Amino acid sequence: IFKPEELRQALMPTLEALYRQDPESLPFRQPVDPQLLGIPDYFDIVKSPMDLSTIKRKLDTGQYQEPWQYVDDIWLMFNNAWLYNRKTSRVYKYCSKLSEVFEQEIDPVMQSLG
Ligand SMILES: COc1ccc(CCc2nc3cc(-c4c(C)noc4C)ccc3n2C[C@H](C)N2CCOCC2)cc1Cl
Repeated sequence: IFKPEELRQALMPTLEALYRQDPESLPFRQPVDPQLLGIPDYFDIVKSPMDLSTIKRKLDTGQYQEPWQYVDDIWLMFNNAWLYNRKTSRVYKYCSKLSEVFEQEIDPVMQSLG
């Protein structure tokens, strides 16, 4: 059993560390808006959109029951970006950089919660 405040206290620093990567987090701070970006097939390819602001809101409002659900949303966000974009693209490279920041910080936190 994990209380929402316990999850917020433990996990919010890991999310904030991603936000503090600038410019790498900028594309991830807002939901992808295909109409703004001229990528009309986006929602045909990415079936379950996710972004940092959604994850933040879910942590803030206690929508995770256990911490691996938070990890799942983080990884879904990255998988969506790696899927839609080419390996040579800026957003793919930024995705990878954020994913490495996450990888390095997440286990000490998960180990403490478990
Ligand atoms: C700072 O990094 C960027 C800045 C601009 C671009 C080109 C445009 C773009 N290309 C974008 C690509 C994505 C994206 C993501 C993330 N996953 O699939 C797609 C597509 C999301 C947003 C994207 N955006 C929008 C950017 C970030 N603006 C948001 C509004 O404020 C100014 C900056 C790309 C990048 Cl990687």
